[PDB]
Amino acid sequence: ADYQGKNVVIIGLGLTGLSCVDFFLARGVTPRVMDTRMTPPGLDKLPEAVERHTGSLNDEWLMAADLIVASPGIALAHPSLSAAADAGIEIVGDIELFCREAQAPIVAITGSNGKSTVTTLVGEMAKAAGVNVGVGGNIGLPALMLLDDECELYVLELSSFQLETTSSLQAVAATILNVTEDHMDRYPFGLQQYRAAKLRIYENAKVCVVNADDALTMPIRGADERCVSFGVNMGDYHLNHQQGETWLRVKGEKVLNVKEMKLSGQHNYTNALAALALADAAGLPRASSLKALTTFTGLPHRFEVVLEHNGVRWINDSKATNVGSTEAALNGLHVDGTLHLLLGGDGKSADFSPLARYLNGDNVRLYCFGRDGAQLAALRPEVAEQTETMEQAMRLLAPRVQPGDMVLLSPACASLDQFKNFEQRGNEFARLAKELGSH
Ligand SMILES: N#Cc1ccc(COc2ccc3cc(S(=O)(=O)N[C@H](CCC(=O)O)C(=O)O)ccc3c2)cc1
Repeated sequence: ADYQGKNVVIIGLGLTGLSCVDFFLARGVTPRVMDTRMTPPGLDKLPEAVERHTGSLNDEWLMAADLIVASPGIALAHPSLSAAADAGIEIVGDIELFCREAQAPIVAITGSNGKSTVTTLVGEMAKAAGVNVGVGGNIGLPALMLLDDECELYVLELSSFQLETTSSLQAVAATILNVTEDHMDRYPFGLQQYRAAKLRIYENAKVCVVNADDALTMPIRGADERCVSFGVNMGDYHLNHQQGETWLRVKGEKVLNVKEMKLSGQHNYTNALAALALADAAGLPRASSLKALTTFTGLPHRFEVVLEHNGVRWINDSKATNVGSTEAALNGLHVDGTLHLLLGGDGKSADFSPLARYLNGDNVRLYCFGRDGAQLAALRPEVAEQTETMEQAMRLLAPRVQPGDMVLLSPACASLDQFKNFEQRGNEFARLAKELGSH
């Protein structure tokens, strides 16, 4: 692709938007930037020679554009963007720009849950092989910041939103890990429209890695010649359980006793399987890939023990931004005393009902907050309190905490109504836990 002399409009700043700005300037192209937010993140970082329009979209700029570069945080269905598409004006995102330039193979990962963990694992598998790997996308650095002629492999986490604006990805190995209800605020044609966005990841992929336990991860035409599967009891990559032990297996052969992993739990074992299938498809040596599985400690905010003190475990699962993720935390959860469960934020129009089956019995307490606090409290009103903020909920629950209890932030919602991102929510939980969890 060659952008010289084009009128380029970037919609949405933030770090993604900033990386797009830098991309064009380095190529001799001065883009214009707009954002519906008055003072979007990164505005103060925007170069002075870059024209900007904030507080609304500017239709004069949009209709004048030769290329529109849309942040994943703006819907293609926005009437302004829809009008531009109707006019035949080309719309792409940062991942599309990246794919057109990348000079190494790309492993591409998406799905409702597990995508950051699997992305990070594949990165570690590549690092263990002594491969110069760039890992990022929807996790870590925006993809464009990874572009380097000396990179030998890219491992990208791709959101459904990023995939909607991407057309030139030809992944060496691509997966949809699972599809459970999420982002319904952005998909008014429901679960299958959300699924369709993720299914794009398989277009022109050399190998497709599918979840044998989740039909929605299969291409519409069905699994094909390119399709490798992982699963619990079935799949090319699967689990073998015995007395008190679990093994990772590939086509019948044992490859790893999971006692050697630092991660635990079934969902992390299938994450390990998915990462191994991707790593194998990418040509990484099996031995170094297995070594990576034994060294990886997990990501922050992902069922992370932030304080274990006075017989109480305080767990930061702020990365649980949907119902499926909170389910993964609650399913098979052992608690000696009472579970003090923090739920809330922007629920993105999700049906929270599937959580109700995990909240029976006398040893559960719910502390519900943020935009959708009331809908979460309604799961079991008799054991629920509602506050405005997570801090209020923590100061409410802390006096009730007894030795043997668990305090679990696993909110099933986005943080964006009250926080910058789920990382900030997790960090604040950790700060408050340390204050409240000690005399
Ligand atoms: N014009 C314009 C314009 C452009 C961009 C924005 C930025 O807003 C977002 C940017 C990136 C986003 C990414 C996502 S996401 O869905 O990929 N990730 C969130 C993370 C939520 C959290 O961190 O708590 C989620 O899973 O719900 C959601 C909303 C996002 C909103 C506002 C206005």
